[PDB]
Amino acid sequence: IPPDLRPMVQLDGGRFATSDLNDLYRRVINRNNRLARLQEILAPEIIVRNEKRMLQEAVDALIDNGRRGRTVVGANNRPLKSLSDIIEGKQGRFRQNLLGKRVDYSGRSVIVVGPNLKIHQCGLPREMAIELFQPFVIHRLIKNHSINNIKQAKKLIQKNDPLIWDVLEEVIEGHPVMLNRAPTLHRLGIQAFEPILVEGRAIQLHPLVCPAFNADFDGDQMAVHVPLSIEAQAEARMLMLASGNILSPA
Amino acid sequence: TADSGYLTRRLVDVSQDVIIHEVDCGTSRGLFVEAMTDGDRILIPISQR
Amino acid sequence: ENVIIGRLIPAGTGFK
Amino acid sequence: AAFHLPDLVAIQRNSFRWFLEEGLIEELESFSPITDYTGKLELHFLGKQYKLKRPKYDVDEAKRRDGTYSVQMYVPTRLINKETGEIKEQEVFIGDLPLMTDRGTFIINGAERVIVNQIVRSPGVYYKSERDKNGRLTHNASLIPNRGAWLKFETDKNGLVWVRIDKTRKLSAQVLLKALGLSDNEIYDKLRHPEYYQKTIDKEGQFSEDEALMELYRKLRPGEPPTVSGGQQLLESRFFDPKRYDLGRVGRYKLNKKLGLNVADTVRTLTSEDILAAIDYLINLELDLGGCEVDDIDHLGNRRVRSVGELLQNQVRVGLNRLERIIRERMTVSDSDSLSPASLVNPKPLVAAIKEFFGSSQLSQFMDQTNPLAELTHKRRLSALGPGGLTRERAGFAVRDIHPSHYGRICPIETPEGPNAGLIGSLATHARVNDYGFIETPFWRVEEGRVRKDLAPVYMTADQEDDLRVAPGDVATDDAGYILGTTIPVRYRQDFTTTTPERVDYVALSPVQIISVATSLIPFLEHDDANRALMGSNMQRQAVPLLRPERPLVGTGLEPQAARDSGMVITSPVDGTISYVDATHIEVTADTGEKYGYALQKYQRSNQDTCLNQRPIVFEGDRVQRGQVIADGSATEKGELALGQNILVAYMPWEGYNYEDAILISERLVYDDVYTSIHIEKFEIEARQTKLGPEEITREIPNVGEDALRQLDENGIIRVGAWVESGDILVGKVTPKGESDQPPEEKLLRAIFGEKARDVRDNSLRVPNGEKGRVVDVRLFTREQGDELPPGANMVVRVYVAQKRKIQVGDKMAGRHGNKGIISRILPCEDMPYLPDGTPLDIVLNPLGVPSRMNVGQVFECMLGWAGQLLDARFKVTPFDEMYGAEASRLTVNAKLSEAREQTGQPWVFSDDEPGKIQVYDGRTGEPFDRPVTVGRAYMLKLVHLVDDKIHARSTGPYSLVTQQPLGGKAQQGGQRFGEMEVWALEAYGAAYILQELLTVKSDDMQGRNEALNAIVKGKAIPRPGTPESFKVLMRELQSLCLDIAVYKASTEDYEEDKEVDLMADVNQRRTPSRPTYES
Amino acid sequence: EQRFDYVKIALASPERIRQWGERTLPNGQVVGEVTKPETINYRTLKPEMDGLFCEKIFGPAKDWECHCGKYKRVRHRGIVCERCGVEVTESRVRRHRMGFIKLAAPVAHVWYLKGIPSYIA
RNA sequence: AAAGAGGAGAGGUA
DNA sequence: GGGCAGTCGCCGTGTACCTCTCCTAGAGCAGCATGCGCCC
DNA sequence: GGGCGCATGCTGCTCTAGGAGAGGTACACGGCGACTGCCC
Ligand SMILES: Nc1ccn([C@@H]2O[C@H](COP(=O)(O)OP(=O)(O)OP(=O)(O)O)[C@@H](O)[C@H]2O)c(=O)n1
Ligand SMILES: [Mg+2]
Ligand SMILES: [Zn+2]
Repeated sequence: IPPDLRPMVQLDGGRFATSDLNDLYRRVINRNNRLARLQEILAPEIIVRNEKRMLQEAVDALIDNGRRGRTVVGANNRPLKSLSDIIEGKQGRFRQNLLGKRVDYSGRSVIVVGPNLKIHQCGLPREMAIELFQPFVIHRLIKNHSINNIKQAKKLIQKNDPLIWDVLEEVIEGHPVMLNRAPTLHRLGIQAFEPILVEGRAIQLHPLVCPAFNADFDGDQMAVHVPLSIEAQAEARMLMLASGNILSPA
Repeated sequence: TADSGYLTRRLVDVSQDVIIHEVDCGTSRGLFVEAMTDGDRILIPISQR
Repeated sequence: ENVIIGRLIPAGTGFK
Repeated sequence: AAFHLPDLVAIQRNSFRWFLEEGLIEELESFSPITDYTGKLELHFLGKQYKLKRPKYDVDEAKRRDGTYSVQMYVPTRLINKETGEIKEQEVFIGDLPLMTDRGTFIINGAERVIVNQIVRSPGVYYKSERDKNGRLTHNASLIPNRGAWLKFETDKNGLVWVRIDKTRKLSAQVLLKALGLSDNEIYDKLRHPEYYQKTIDKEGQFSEDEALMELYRKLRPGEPPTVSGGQQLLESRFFDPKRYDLGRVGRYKLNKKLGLNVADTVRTLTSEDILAAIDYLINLELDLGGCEVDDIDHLGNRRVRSVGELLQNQVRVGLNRLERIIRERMTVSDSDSLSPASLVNPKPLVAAIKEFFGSSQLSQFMDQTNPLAELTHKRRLSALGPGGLTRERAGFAVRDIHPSHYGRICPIETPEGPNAGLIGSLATHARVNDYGFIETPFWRVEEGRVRKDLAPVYMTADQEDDLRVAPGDVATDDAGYILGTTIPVRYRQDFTTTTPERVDYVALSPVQIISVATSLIPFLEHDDANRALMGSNMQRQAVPLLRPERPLVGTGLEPQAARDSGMVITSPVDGTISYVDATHIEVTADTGEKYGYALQKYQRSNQDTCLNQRPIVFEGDRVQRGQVIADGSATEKGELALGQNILVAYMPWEGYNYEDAILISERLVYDDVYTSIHIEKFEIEARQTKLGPEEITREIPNVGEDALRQLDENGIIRVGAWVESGDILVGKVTPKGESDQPPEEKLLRAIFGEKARDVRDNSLRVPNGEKGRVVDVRLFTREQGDELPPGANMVVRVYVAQKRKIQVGDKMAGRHGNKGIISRILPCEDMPYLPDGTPLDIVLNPLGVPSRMNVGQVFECMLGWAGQLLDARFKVTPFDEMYGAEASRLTVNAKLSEAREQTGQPWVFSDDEPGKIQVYDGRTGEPFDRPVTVGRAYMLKLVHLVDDKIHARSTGPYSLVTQQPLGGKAQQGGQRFGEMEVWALEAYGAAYILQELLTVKSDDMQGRNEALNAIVKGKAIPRPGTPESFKVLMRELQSLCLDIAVYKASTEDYEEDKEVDLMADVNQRRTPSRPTYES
Repeated sequence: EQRFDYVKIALASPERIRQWGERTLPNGQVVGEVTKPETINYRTLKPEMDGLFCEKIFGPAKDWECHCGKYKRVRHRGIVCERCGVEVTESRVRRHRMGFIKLAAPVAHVWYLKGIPSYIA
């Protein structure tokens, strides 16, 4: 396999990290070299068969550990990870890295109850919003209120000039956002809202959408996602907006 | 709670490719629908079904 | 299968 | 007289005391004679002497510098020869042993650690019966030792006795009986039904000693050539060698009790009489004697408790076994003289074993130190997992249930609410453990119907009380004498029955003998649900110590002992006066004339970044008594536990701010410093020595402004007393590094010319984002100062930062009855409802949640607290108070309220039509509400779940090495996972572009990320995606398994065959950096 | 339109396995066979010459810099240094290139020998 | 220009 | 020949999030700084 | 007494290996397919 898929890693100060594929490859190479050297000098044919058997066992352990006989054990009495253990189960490649992923432009926070809201509205804290909408704010700072280049805009954002809040108040106007709760049992567990900036560190939720999410205000948390392209924004507005979900699909 | 999750995963896997692709098939076959009763008491009326 | 390879799913707005 | 509840931390102290007194001495005497292979030169250990050395650091110093609190062990030795004389003797250092703090914990690497107790099976013999799918009742017997191999006996459907040794196939019992050296005459003398064994003898044949040994070798070791001496060796090494088999005192005692033998207590190996008696018992049980019973393995009389000393003995054993082999090998290999005993000992394995046990074990745990209650609770836990216990995956379902033998010994309420529910328990309040490992509980004896409450209560075990009629603790007596009534509920043979008040034998001491410490602090608990009691007990251990704590108006009577038995309250030991008081020192002078001095802790740090503080209570010249409290801790009032505060509460809905368990509070709770807490954090830095050159702690930081170095001093360390925000520099460290990333012409020209300058890098220590506070302590450790620094390091710096926190929107509050909520609004005091007195309220709670959760004890508590505040009385009530009447709690509350109304002279405080309700006005308009509402005083707490440690956001950060997907975790700028259920939801909605953009551009399309970012910045369209990296990784992994998998392109026309496509190739001539960047 | 239409899986012959991890150089020699259980040097953190992390088989470990530190810069578009055999390009190639090992004796694949159906049997 | 690599235990919250 | 019936081994067992610790292996061989004996 | 030479404990470089149990054993529970016994 290519060497960048089995990295060595240079932590430990003076030592090195442990990878399991390298050990199996090294054992295979060692057995092969020993068998070749023994075969070269015409050894008695009762010692060669031993080396052949150990080579077969080493290759078997490299392919699938524990399928036939004993399992190879590392430092502690813990079996090593073979090639077949990478694609097999719930923690394998298929069910962990291909059918689900981690994403950029996402947030998470506690929820409180906001009355006096509209059914299509939500309340977003400013600390989260200034981070989730950075490129749009940079673009609007460059285009209007001509600054210069990207570095000056980043310095302005980091220094927390009062102008960035005036820019952000109109960057987010008309841009939908997606809200999700952890156990998603049906398609009503993700919904699109229109955000307004609030002061605090908690998200405000309309009381009329709680039963669909199955959420109460005693410790729950929610996740926030931001669409990027125009097609995604149109789909979010016309298919998932929270004011158009009146009846139950079931 | 693991049993229900296993059941719903199996259900999702068995029928993940059923998508509306056709407008009409021209079929005269069908199914018979009536109310759901227990003796002389109606548990589910025929108007709801 | 289009999810694994990263294509438009054949349902919804990606129907055609 | 009376009864005094004993110490609650006796288990750990007793275990460690027993270890020190007997365990080490007994363990060192089991291997003392060490011989070489052939001749003389025996080595001896005089284990009875075993001197100890005083520790070099105290507890505080050990915790300051991240050390260990331990002593050193020295044991005298002696080497004799007996062939040429010349005995030699000196002292050998065998290692260092961690010491136990007087609170009952350990200090390992500057951290507090606890050792939990284990519940295991008891050694002995157990019998069982089972039925087949066609009937055919069958019997089995199993013998289990303390350490070694098990023994098994079975009966067949025909009437034959089989033996199963360890994990081997079935064996006739005749070969095992004959191999032991027993004739048929002595076999027939020990069996009460000899005609039953005749079938086995006939159908399996007869054996001699040598034939039996050969058969034993044949079946135990297949393939090897049989030999008489070999089989004898297997038998002796299996069941009789006192180095691989051990019964134990408990095992021998249980065997003698069950089989009715009288073997001496010093024999801890299997004998022939034991096997014969076991077979006899099996045969008698089969033939339905009527005096033989099967055993229950869930019974608490068949289970044992293991504590710290017993667990340490085994590690000592393993280490000594590992050291003995080295000693023998060195003794034989060398062929010189002057072989000193001190030169023959290598104390590496023993030290390694002790360190591994105390640092990386399952039963050694990071202690919970949020408040004194949590620390006390952690020390009294019982666990069924660990080495020699069970496993989470392999645990059945009978182990998670409640057994009738648990009553009075294990609490049936306190238990975890996760995957390991029912596997971890808590010791009951009155329970204690005897010297064999079984749990006892006390009772009072009755004579003819009178409870003898002055006759030294009797402690009994689970199996001792199975044949007696035992009454609960709520039975009411006339004058603490005769039992009233005519039908008393009792427990007989693990069954609830009823009997006349003359056949009763014993009575429990207290009605609250069945629950634990945490559950015993909830008043009016008999009017609540059990699940809410569990939740309240769980949530009482998550409270934060406050600036000025307050003890509850309505208590239960157990707070002073709980506060005292945890080790922060200082009490006067004599009857004298007070001579000197100061914020850090107290002196007591007795009547005789001697003096006692105490020093107090001041703003220290706990395991969970909480605060530990002590303050005086007394004044100068005051007259004190014995046992009086003179100082108290952070979470205690004058001798009592105090976790929350007493506040005014009304039960009514507001304008939607109480919708679903949300809480509305007033602004007085903020500017009066109620629910304000102190937190302390620690930051560390080190100066290593790289191969390129040592790093330096200095002030000259390249490429930084002067405003970033105002608070540093000389060396470059922050000053004590400074205020720091995010991005401030605490310790300035510079690394001399020769990176090679520039053209070499300028570097070589400068090196040749000279003009040495800064070729260093800056990686100094800065405070993280979202933190601020005061610097209160700076500690510096270096060489040339008698300091034990880590190898490869030259300097260590530690900084402590303190912060004060107030309540705010998004914080969690709770009570003792299972009611929890989140604060959603803070109101000015002129907008809250107010009383006829004119006093505004403090908190408003929704009544809708009281009947749904079925916890109505809070109403009792509030209505009693109202009267308590109006009277200055501070009542205390014991649970299960209806044994004195029918409506005891209601009548008590009503009487107290009426008395308060009469005493204060205000007629509006109590009403006769609505006993618990008062009229309330609106602070916005001045109009009264339609109906009176419920008003009282509630005891509330603030939990450790604060919104300041929960808000997180990300735009772009680090990625993983293999899959090239965003990292996960708050502590490293991680992204949120989009699982497959969310993919199902997005597919069901029909939004395909959102899903496609989520899957490729935002996660792992290494080229599309930068294109999207720069298109957004420039205001253009986002180009179409490509192929994610994970698919290519999967293809390479599949090809590594010798599978030919590839992607193909269909042939449009002609006969031409389909062409393979190269996925791992570049299509566009544009750059692909590791992370998105802003170009130009 | 689309780059590919379908995926196919089949058994692998030794010729295909050799073809996966073999590349030639403008010298006349062929590289791709691993013959040493060595990864990196302990003194200087650089890979060995014929082990599991070799730069001749898998690619350079630094962008536009060969192993012997004698060719650098980007103006070269795929030339090979004639002192160590390392091609001068980006390190991303370490995510695709494969190797192979030649065995002294034949061995049996365990997937085709131990299975619910046994295909060899 | 740089910057975190994985793994294993123990304990919690929806 | 023709099985029934019994036994053995492999597969599977909900979702998101937070904090603390310990570990990348272990033994042989040679370099080195220290302690102690020796001759003037 | 003092400088120098040798023995020796301490510790870091190295390499190599890597096998085979020692015993950490006895330790969940249901469904389905592939061998083997002892008889009709
Ligand atoms: N093992 C668990 C435990 C909890 N949950 C989630 O957390 C919720 C628990 O809500 P909680 O507030 O603990 O209890 P409720 O049933 O809502 O009752 P109440 O709030 O009245 O106490 C479940 O419904 C579910 O959404 C879950 O998914 N899996
Ligand atoms: Mg809830
Ligand atoms: Zn080169």
